[PDB]
Amino acid sequence: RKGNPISVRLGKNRSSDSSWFSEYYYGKFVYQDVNLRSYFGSIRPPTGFRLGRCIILHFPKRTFIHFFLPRRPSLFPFFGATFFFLRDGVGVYNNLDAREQLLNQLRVKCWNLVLIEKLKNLGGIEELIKVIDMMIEIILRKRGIPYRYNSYFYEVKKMRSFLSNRTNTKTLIESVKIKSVYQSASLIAQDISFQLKNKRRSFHSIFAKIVKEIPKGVEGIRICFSGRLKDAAEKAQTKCYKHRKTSCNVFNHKIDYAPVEVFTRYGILGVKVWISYSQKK
RNA sequence: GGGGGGGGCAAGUGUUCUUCGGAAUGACUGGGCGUAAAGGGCACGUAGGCGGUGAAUCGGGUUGAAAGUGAAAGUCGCCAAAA
RNA sequence: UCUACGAAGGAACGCCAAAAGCGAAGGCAGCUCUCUGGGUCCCUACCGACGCUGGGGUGCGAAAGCAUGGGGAGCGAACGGGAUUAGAUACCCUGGUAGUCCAUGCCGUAAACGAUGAGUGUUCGCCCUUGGUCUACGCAGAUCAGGGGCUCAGCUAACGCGUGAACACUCCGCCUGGGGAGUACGGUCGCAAGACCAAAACUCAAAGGAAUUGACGGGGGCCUGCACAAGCGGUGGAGCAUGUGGUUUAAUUCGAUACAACGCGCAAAACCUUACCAGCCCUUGACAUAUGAACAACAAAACCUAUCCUUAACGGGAUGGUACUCACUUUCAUACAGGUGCUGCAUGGCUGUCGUCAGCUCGUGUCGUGAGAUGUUUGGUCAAGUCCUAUAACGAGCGAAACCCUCGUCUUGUG
RNA sequence: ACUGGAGGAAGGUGGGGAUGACGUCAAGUCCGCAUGGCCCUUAUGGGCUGGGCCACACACGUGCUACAAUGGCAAUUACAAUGGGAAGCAAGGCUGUAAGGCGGAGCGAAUCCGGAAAGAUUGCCUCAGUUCGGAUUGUUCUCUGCAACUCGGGAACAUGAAGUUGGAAUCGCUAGUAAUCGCGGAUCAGCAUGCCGCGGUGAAUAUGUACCCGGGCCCUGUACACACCGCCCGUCACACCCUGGGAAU
Repeated sequence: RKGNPISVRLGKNRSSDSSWFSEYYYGKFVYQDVNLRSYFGSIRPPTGFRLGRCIILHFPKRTFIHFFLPRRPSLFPFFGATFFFLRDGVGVYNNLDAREQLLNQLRVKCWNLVLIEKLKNLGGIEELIKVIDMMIEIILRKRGIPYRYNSYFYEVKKMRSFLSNRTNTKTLIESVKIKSVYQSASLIAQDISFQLKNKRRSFHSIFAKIVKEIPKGVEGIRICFSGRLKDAAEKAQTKCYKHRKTSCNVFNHKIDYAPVEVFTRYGILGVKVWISYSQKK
């Protein structure tokens, strides 16, 4: 009785997130999918600050990953000619330019050290060049302590290290700014599960913010709560709000649903969100 | 119930007793009695209450005026001293 | 029994007939006659304000009851049996006296109920209708007394009345929470039964009226489901397998409990699974962070591929070898880790459930002082609040349908 | 809208699934997971073996087997579908009465693997407690595992409980369904009378709302609102309290 809207719509509406196939490894691909969905959540979400849908793809030694982030509040066996053709186009910290600036002012910021140990050393050195390039390169790798490079989030490099090391495959991680924030359902759930965490907030104010900002062509929003409500602390009960088009017995209706559970030390409260998308726009 | 904190009053506070008000909750001012408590089983009739007109008279009630009295203290208005 | 005629009696009065009529009220009817109360109509004559109500008082006052004397058909308390039931003083049957009836007396009470004191004046109408009166010219129009509906307004907490429960009036009786209680005491009246005046102690925060929703009903009023009906086969009897109810120790682990638990978690108990029971031990623990007193290694130690030995097993004891980290997991010590420990009457999630039932509702509008009513209350259709029709609602959401897949027929395309 | 009729392979939701409102029942489970609160912190914690979860005077539930001759058995022959297979499915040959054993063509699987059972042909039976019926019930054995006395299947052969349609009741079903026929997975070394799926064969009956039953409507009545398994009256037994009559005073 009363299924959710996932198990019906995979036939027509939705494409399941991943896309691949195995015969012997399926048993170790369903897990490399589920645990990684567990990951991408609980990654500096304090507040919201960070969310996601994370459509993934697996190829034979290639793995595509595409997050979805809202706004912050010759010889042919040179196959490099088609690999970096596609594993490059980010622009996330195209360190070419800031590295260029560091290259420019590097001469000064090092040559001014290299004259109590500059001229004396030049005397002893041009008396006694590659081995001098050794007492030269000692200071290039001194700047582990002071360092002025940057990145919006090179955490992409960070994870393309972690997982490619522990899985042994060529990987690609991108993030795309989902502009119209939380038109999805997992996003809305992740959101209101933050305001319900400290400090406390109003249900009616949450729904007022919702009807304030979100109704931009979304067909309807049906939202339920549950838990030890405010505030008799006994007899946990339910309440739910509705809107124009709130249907699930009708097919061909992308209506995404993902509950969540956050607490108040008085037991736990849990919300559910059943949005409905205007189809055929 | 205990710790802390705060409100109300203040050389006074709180409980009980005591009487009025709220209490139109005995209703003259200020009610009800069909279904809510309350119209008698019904009438008769005694006092008793109350109850047509116009004309006349009297002046008991009625009413207008004066004095006596309605102790002083009290209530109250003012005034002044008193703190 | 019946069937025709008779006789005896008693008792009530069929139809008319009547929300009709008469009475002050209780009441009153087969008929005829004597006597007799009150009434209304009527030119109107007189008469003259003599009226209205009415404390204590006075009569009347159904039924049952009492007294004395009649009568006793039928009915029928009490009682008898047939019954009926777990039981039956009952309801059901058959008997059946007192009683019903008449004569006179006694009580003096009834839901004596329009549950509405009595009287006077003023009030929009319509419909009637009992009996009077005036006027009649196709026929009624008018006017009085009443009896009965329906209404304008007015009032009412609500229903409702409107011959008032309206607008006002005078008089009478009474009420002041429920219970205790119309009880005790007491005074009168009665042959008795009893009647009439009639409290309080004590006790509670309620007792209650009308109306709304909802449920309910061995009540109507439809309509429907292997529910029943037409069926066909099964558990219940025997033997086994499984599960639970039980009782048995050391355990017979635990949760499930009408449809909606019990071949259920279980999609799989040798040990393991396993919480349960005994031995066997461990306790910063198998596991996690920080924790530095530590120990020192710039490679020790540990630690681990393999050999040996003991432990019912865990281990453990070696014993090589491999193997290294300036971090040692390596050490004890800590803060702790942990608990299939308790709690679903704290919860989330999940599920069963009514039920694939067709019913749930919302927004404005109205109506209701209000709770709430309307939309979904009409005639039909549907498997459906599916639909049309009607409509003070107009609409929307949820639900249903169709969307989905599948099979079935066929079309094409890769083969 | 209904009734037919047409075509059509399908006629009026063609059949099946899927999909399951408000909400109700403090329904279920803190023993899956998560979680509040409360307790133990050499213990209710961790691990090891043993032993227990499998018993039994006992009732109840679900499933299986049949009492037969529409049949039990032996030899002949006919027809599936799903599916499953690398801790794997394994043809053939050889070996064992057989269960088992030796080894292996192919197959990670439209290609390799898999005697369908009913049914049908003949014969035996000839109506028995039986050649129907098989629990209990002996010896040999064997599969796994390190390990089969309490505590997994499997084969040989002998024994052969009750059972002759099973009370009252009560349950399941309206056409590929009932009933039976097997076949195939599932968890898993060892395993199904259980569960999930697949196909063989295959009807009874449609009187329809009279009835009991169940549900809805709406129309009435209610003292019910924990909503009839509701409220609720009265005697008696019980405690405390108050009060009346009452001889005599």
